[PDB]
Amino acid sequence: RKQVSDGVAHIHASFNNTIVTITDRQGNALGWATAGGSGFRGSRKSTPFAAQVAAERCADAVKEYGIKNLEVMVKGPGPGRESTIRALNAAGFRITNITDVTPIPHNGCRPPKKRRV
Amino acid sequence: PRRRVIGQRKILPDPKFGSELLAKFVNILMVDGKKSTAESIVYSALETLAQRSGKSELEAFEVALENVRPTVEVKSRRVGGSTYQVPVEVRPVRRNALAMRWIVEAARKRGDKSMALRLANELSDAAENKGTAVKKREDVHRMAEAN
Amino acid sequence: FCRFTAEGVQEIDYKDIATLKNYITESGKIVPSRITGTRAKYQRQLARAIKRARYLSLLPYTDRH
RNA sequence: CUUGAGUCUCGUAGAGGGGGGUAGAAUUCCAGGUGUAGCGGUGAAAUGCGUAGAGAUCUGGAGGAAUACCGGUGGCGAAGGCGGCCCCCUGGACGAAGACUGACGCUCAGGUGCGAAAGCGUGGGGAGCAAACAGGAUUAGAUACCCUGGUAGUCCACGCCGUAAACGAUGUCGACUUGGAGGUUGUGCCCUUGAGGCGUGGCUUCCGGAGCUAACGCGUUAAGUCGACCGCCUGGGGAGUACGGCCGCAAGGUUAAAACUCAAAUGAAUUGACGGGGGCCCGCACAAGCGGUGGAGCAUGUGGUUUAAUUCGAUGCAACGCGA
Ligand SMILES: [Mg+2]
Ligand SMILES: [Mg+2]
Ligand SMILES: [Mg+2]
Ligand SMILES: [Mg+2]
Ligand SMILES: [Mg+2]
Ligand SMILES: [Mg+2]
Ligand SMILES: [Mg+2]
Ligand SMILES: [Mg+2]
Ligand SMILES: [Mg+2]
Ligand SMILES: [Mg+2]
Ligand SMILES: [Mg+2]
Ligand SMILES: [Mg+2]
Ligand SMILES: [Mg+2]
Ligand SMILES: [Mg+2]
Ligand SMILES: [Mg+2]
Ligand SMILES: [Mg+2]
Ligand SMILES: [Mg+2]
Ligand SMILES: [Mg+2]
Ligand SMILES: [Mg+2]
Ligand SMILES: [Mg+2]
Ligand SMILES: [Mg+2]
Ligand SMILES: [Mg+2]
Ligand SMILES: [Mg+2]
Ligand SMILES: [Mg+2]
Ligand SMILES: [Mg+2]
Ligand SMILES: [Mg+2]
Ligand SMILES: [Mg+2]
Ligand SMILES: [Mg+2]
Ligand SMILES: [Mg+2]
Ligand SMILES: [Mg+2]
Ligand SMILES: [Mg+2]
Ligand SMILES: [Mg+2]
Ligand SMILES: [Mg+2]
Ligand SMILES: [Mg+2]
Repeated sequence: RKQVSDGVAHIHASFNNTIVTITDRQGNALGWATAGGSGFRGSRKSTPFAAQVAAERCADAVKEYGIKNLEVMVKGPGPGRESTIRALNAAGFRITNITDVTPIPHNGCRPPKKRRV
Repeated sequence: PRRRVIGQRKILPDPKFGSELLAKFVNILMVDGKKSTAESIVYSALETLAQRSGKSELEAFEVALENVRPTVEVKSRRVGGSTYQVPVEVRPVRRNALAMRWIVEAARKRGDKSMALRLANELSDAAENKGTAVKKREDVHRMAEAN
Repeated sequence: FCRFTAEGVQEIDYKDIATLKNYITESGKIVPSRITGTRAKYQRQLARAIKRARYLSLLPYTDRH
């Protein structure tokens, strides 16, 4: 509907998936698309190329609002997340700044026991 | 040459013209140590080259060379865990050798009812950019960029 | 490096925010002594003062606010 | 009598203990807002979650548990242990200079107390985590293993339990005996003091001398040289088991044998193996080249089969135009 021209992006980046969604200074989301929302499955859905295609299919899915700049909320060390942020950089968005918003608890909760081999 | 790479016998120049590049060419064309047979065909081909394709036979030699002598090739080396087709540019002697090899192999791939005619026609087409040696310079320049 | 001993303050109070923000990363985290060379006693005093300031919202806990 | 041991005055440091507040991250849930078909998981999926609108994102709320950075084998404590901040109550240590008591000391069977975690009782609370259990991946069978769930428990109160590789595998106290480097905490004096330089304590880490030790190693914080007292050991297994006593709600703890059986068991260090580990450097090993073999005919050797017999030996490289 309307115009922003400088939005904010959020790449929730797990080791098993990578979801990217944008909003505009308000949290009211505009367009979302997942690496898994593009036919990929298994390890395929966890590749920086999947990040490329998810970046693309969000940019085009929101281009109706025609944004021109971006903040990016990179969160979680998903494999190769510079990939999607520069994919969006090339997608016609002057990225303003990047922000590691990886939530860090101050010893708040006991983590689950990790993999054993 | 694990310890030290050793150089090559600096071959002795052509008796008919004192040039050493034609000497290396006749060594390349030679088969089974039959040097006399080889130099006969080489002289026969350069003489008719000096006629059917203008003068300056010794100059027409490099007129064909510079037309076939490559610049880049591929040297598949596994510096990353697998044989990677990395391209490399050559020194002058490497491209000289590859040029002469490509000339002689194409000449042998012609028939032409004589090896004199074979080499003559092939070297002419190479000098004016026709044939197959020039094509295998084209392919060596093409696959040098494909990876 | 051995700053407060050269100055000789009897106690690094929490109110002097101006002299605190140089012992703090831009993220708000306390910087170790092995980087600033402060003596361990004054490092402890600094930690206590910084935590009190964070409580009074003179300094930030982090930038996420 | 005052040197041991204590008392007083002034201070210093500290996750020492008990109680009560409070803060900010994060997890989960709830509420809506934005906003749709995936999320989540994996070897790959499935179970699961999502059209009742998730997931992602924003705002608000609720609740529990734990306190990133500081943070350091740094500190405190008899040990177990102790980590946001603030207050209240409270223990110990250390230093300076004095004053005071005048052997008031050390050790300790029995005894009394403290004592990680799990566990037990009663009542709470319950976010996360997670024995057991459930389900999915699933074979003569499901257990493996991994996932998705998940109760007890983990938390609080008050009771028990009293055991750990509760370890420095080193009982407590005192005296003495060459050094070097640190950390931490005092304190005296002093250069012009800050910085900085001389001291002088307490604690603590790492080297190493003599000495000691089977050796490894220990080495002023002794495993050195001595003294006081206590605990404990007497081949391995049987066995920290049986019986009995005591203790406990219970689980069990504690005290603690013998028959029998073996000729060893064990400690430290030494030399090699342990290549489906590393690193280095060689060789026509590869690379760069040239000519071949593998296809065809024939020569010859071997295997095979046949034969009356197809003589016998050589069989990965290192047998096969080899003995011949
Ligand atoms: Mg305390
Ligand atoms: Mg919160
Ligand atoms: Mg919602
Ligand atoms: Mg101590
Ligand atoms: Mg007297
Ligand atoms: Mg006793
Ligand atoms: Mg008791
Ligand atoms: Mg417990
Ligand atoms: Mg209970
Ligand atoms: Mg209960
Ligand atoms: Mg779970
Ligand atoms: Mg589990
Ligand atoms: Mg099962
Ligand atoms: Mg298992
Ligand atoms: Mg209790
Ligand atoms: Mg015991
Ligand atoms: Mg312990
Ligand atoms: Mg013991
Ligand atoms: Mg002693
Ligand atoms: Mg000292
Ligand atoms: Mg030593
Ligand atoms: Mg010492
Ligand atoms: Mg001793
Ligand atoms: Mg000994
Ligand atoms: Mg015995
Ligand atoms: Mg027993
Ligand atoms: Mg009994
Ligand atoms: Mg009884
Ligand atoms: Mg060879
Ligand atoms: Mg080769
Ligand atoms: Mg053959
Ligand atoms: Mg034979
Ligand atoms: Mg032979
Ligand atoms: Mg023979």
